[PDB]
Amino acid sequence: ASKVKQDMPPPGGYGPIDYKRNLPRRGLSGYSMFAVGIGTLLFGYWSMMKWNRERRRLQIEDFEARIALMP
Amino acid sequence: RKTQPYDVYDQVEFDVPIGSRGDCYDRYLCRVEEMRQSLRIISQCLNKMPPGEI
Repeated sequence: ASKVKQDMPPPGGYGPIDYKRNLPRRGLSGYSMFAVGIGTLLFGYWSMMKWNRERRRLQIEDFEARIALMP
Repeated sequence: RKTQPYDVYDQVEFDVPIGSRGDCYDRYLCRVEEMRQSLRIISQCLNKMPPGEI
């Protein structure tokens, strides 16, 4: 003869439940990304310039060794 | 559920997603938003469960 016991919601109420779309912005601006890309390209160009000039000098040296040995 | 409610659907609140182009993408967006609205309805049903016989 005890009290009625049934599955029921708790005293007061259940906590609020989220349902709305949540997609944060989470990114840099286009200007920053373009600037970083162009800077990387320029740095690579200058490094390649130095290395290619050094390689040209090395090729000239090897060709001169061949010229010395040819006769 | 809004125009001809049957059980207790007149006692819950939700929105109806509407598309504007009539293509697959709009129907996909409608179904995602319907999942969100049914989460809303489930919350309301959880809060308002009454006692009594079944």
